[PDB]
Amino acid sequence: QSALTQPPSASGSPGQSVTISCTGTSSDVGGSDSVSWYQQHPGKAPKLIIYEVSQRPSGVPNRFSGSKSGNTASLTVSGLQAEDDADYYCSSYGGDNNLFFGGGTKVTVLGQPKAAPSVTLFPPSSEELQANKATLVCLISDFYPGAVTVAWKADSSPVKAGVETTTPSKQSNNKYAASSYLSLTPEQWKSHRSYSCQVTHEGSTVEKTVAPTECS
Amino acid sequence: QSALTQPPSASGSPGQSVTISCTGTSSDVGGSDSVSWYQQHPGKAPKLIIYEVSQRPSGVPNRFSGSKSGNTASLTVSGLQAEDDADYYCSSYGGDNNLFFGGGTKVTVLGQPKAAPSVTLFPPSSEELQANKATLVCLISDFYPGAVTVAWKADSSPVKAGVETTTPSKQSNNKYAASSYLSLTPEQWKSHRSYSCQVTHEGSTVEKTVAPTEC
Ligand SMILES: CC(=O)c1ccn(S(=O)(=O)c2ccccc2)c1
Repeated sequence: QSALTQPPSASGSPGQSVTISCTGTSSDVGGSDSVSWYQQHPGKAPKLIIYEVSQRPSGVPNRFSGSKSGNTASLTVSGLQAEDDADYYCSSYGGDNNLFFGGGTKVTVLGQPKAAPSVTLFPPSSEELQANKATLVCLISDFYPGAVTVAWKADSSPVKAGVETTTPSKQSNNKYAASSYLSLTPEQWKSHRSYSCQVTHEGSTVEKTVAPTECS
Repeated sequence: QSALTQPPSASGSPGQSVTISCTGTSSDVGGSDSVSWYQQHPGKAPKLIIYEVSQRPSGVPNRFSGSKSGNTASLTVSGLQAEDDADYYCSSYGGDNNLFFGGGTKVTVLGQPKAAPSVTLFPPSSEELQANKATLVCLISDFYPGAVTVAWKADSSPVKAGVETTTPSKQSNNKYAASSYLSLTPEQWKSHRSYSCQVTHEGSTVEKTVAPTEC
């Protein structure tokens, strides 16, 4: 994980407000007035937009404001404009391990209607199992905005290793698709009660589960 | 407001060294030892590789070394590996709570090894078939460089409708992955002897075939 917790994505339409949060502990976010926020347009240098929870550097419009309540800092962007479409990171001093960062929130300025993802979960194919592979694929299509977070479970347990998710890409219908794949051994696949794919889009999570069958 | 100065690009072959510079002013880079370097893979959070000019955080290999002379910080990456191919940003605090960032250097690791796609074709899931859907997925992973073409067959005949292929994306092994998905009805899927996914990469084609289940 990242050391501070940010929600992976947030969205608004032009001229609306968005608040994104940054959660730590009493020793980092809640121990001082040291929260910073940074804005990054993809493939461009990031920029500091807030320091000391609330302070705007020269040239940052007052549409951006920062606040904090105990262990959670918040950035509010009022009057969303096209240029506000970017990734936002927070940071806190932690005293003991110096500077701690969140994992970034992708903020989308809605360019089209919101669309919830179609999630399909494929158990291992016969051919790959005869090749000693039990890779599962979680197909995620037809969503907007193009920001999705994928988690896998082995039974109820988070599974960390063997997960890859493709960078969502705009398809012919102008909505996004991605696939997540989990590279299991046939042993792992057959020996568990189930595997699940959990897909989070626009602050809402969808889950699909598959289990081994006698046949294919 | 002003960026720190980085060259837009640099490069090295595997095992070689690259050195990249970050030029500020006497009031930022030249004014204290608060220079940081970050590594960023496109579409991912950055990783801190150096803080306070020279210091590697936990888990950053000793291949990454940071120095400063006057107003210019330098990062040297030695024994270059595919994973080092990335954008590198420098930062420096100045006066008045200012934080300055470089424009970023894209470091290319030259001559990365060609890799043929692993192709896995999945017939419709039980769940989607119960929901009156028969989408097939052709998973395409572990290929390099990141350009593939995908054609589908229904029995031996070209499929001209219903195909989406995602734009290849670099995964954590530094090789490309994509999925092709064919949106069939349960009727289309069951009315054919098989469906085939043909993946073309660097003039070479891999074909996989699936058929309605007998279970
Ligand atoms: C984990 C870590 O150290 C992080 C996370 C965000 N940032 S940054 O906002 O200074 C940034 C630096 C370089 C490129 C993009 C953003 C640093």
